[PDB]
Amino acid sequence: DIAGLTPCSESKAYAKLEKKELKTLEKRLKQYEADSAPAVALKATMERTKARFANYAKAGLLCGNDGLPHLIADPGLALKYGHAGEVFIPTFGFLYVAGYIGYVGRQYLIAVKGEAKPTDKEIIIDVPLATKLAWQGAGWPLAAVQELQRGTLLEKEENITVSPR
Amino acid sequence: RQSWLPGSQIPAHLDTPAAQALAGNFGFDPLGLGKDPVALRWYQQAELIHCRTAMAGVAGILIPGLLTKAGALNVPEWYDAGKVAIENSFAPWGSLLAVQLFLCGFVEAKRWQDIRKPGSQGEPGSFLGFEASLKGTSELGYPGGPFDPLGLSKEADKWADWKLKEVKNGRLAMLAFLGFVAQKYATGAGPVDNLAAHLKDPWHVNYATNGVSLPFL
Amino acid sequence: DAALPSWMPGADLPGYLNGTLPGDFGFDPLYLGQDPVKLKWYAQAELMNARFAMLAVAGILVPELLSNIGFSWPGAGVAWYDAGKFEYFAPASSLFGVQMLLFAWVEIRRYQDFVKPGSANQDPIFTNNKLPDGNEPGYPGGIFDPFGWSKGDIKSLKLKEIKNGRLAMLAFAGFIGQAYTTGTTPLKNLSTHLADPWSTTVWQNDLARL
Amino acid sequence: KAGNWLPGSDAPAWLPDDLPGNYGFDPLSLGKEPASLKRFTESEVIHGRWAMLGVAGSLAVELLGYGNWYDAPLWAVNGGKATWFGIEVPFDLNALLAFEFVAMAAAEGQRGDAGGVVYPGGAFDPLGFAKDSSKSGELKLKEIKNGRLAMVAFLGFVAQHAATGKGPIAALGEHLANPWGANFATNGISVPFF
Repeated sequence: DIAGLTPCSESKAYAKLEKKELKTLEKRLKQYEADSAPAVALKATMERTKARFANYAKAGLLCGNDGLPHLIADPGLALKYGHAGEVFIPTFGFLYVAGYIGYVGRQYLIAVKGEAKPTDKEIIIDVPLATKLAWQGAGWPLAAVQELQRGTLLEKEENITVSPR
Repeated sequence: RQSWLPGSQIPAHLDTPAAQALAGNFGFDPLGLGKDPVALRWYQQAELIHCRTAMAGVAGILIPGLLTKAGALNVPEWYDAGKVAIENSFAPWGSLLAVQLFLCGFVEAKRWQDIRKPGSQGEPGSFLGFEASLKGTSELGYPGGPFDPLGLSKEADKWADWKLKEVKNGRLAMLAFLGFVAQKYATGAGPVDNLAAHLKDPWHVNYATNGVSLPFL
Repeated sequence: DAALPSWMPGADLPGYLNGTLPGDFGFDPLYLGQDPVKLKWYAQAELMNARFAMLAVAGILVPELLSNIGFSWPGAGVAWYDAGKFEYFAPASSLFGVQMLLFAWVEIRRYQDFVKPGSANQDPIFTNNKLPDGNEPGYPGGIFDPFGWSKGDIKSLKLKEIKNGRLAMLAFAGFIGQAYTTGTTPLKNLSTHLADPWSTTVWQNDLARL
Repeated sequence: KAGNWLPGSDAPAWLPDDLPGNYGFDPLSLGKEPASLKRFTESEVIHGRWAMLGVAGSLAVELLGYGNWYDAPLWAVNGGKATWFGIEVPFDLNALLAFEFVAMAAAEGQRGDAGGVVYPGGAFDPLGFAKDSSKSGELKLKEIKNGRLAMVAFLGFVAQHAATGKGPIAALGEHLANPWGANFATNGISVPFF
């Protein structure tokens, strides 16, 4: 398909790698009993390996000449060939959680900056205020867009210190 | 003062006289998204549009679906009506969507300009004389003229009640459509089918037994 | 809050029901008539629903009563719920359209008189024909009362009308319920119950299907 | 005023009493502003005149046995020649659009350049039926009423054709033959449940 790759469900190297992993696990299992802890652990690892290979092939991932899955980062190719779950959806997921953390921290700093000793609140975290801001940070994109549109997101150039050039 | 949580502290931005004039004010804003008055006004417009659109869609899904259960109609499921309608149609879905986007963009742009400047659509000599009727009322999101032909908004005594019946119903519709999606991804049948299946045996046919809503059980 | 008749002797009835409307017994546990405009609308709604239910119960009970005796006519054995799929001189669609137009005319005239009393008492074609000036919404009179029955005790007659209307509304609801449960005409259910009332009750009949 | 569209209702204050066909019908308050009322008045008179011409043409073409109004331009869809009163016309669809466009553009431009004139007179009234302004108001009422009736009739023509398939004259004969069996309620699309 994309970049001359082949789907993992049809790649021979993919199935060969799965057989190799199951073969080394079975070889290690051949030295133990049939109802012992190492045997059960090795069988669980084998089942996990089989489930992982079947799930990766079911997801529609593309495998190269090495039999390993390859990710598609281009939004056009990912949305046109059903690869948005690799790099697109996790991108927006990270953006949401990262902006969540940044917005909560910024709100906490702005909240404690108007007190008597903000540094004291910076070393000794005010748990009730932090918990309230952490719960209220779910609407961080809407609140951030509103702050940017009102002009309260940035600080004026005259209020920021600079070097003597 | 009706509240969404008896005993909870109502936010200060939802207790102002301007915010209290909005329909369905129950002091529900835990995230504090309506702290800014401009943002609150914009979200009020968004909620009104969502309420009306959800009411129209849920009605178009429920009424034909309920009539299909009986012998009145034969309308297919909402998740399959698009394919059935586009099969014996005169245009593909792309061309239809393009025409729809143009027609919807025109009226949405006019509504957007009215939101930015109330009554600005009444500019003389700009809409072939129909601009006089394009000026909304004193409340944003509630225009008159061509809209509201029966003139039920002229009576103020019921006005405050009418708005309360529009937002609340709309909110319910907004949840209904959401359920329509979740049920589609949990049972594989239509809403009327799910209602009948639950009415046949509610103690065993619910979201606690679908195997999706409770993966830990 | 007076000596007016009540639906519960001793109970504290609401104050917005002062006996002005006919058949006022202070029955409003859900407080649906708190708003004066809503109560004004509900009074007309109750009157219209009551009159239509009275006509319906009469038109359901009379053909079955005449069918059980020697009187015969084209539609006799057909039930009230089966009269829709009957062969008439015109199709059901045509009759539905004709009645929708006629009812649209009379209902818009009634609504016009409701929003403005005395503004629809004049006949549009014949300017000489008109209704008397003294009138109230929901009580037209004039040509609607050619016998002059309203010249007497209008309060007692209005009380009789609202009572009979409420009874007929409950009767129509019972007709729907009996037709949905027993699947038989109401007079047949009455005869079945009159044969042996101790073994033919709603509890026994509904328990036999559980 | 000409009358009251809704008996018992008060006429709007923005509708002049001397306006022809003033029944006080304006629930949407479209002609609230005086600038819009003038344009809408001229538009209504023009629409009434065009509708009268269209309805008269459709009725005459179907009554004279030359097809209905819907099948008139069908000659230029499958190959043919237009015929007026049974006489062949050698003008194809391409030459008709150009000549009609030029003629209509010139006539409408001349009419619109006058500043929105509804009753020009003079050359348009060679018989002088409205020379005096006393009887002008009465005839204007007849013109606007006939125009409104023609507009309603044309809308009925289009709706009944899209609902049944036959022409206006054929639909009238069918209704006269079977009134209860043939109406809008029996077409199958006006009333869905029945």
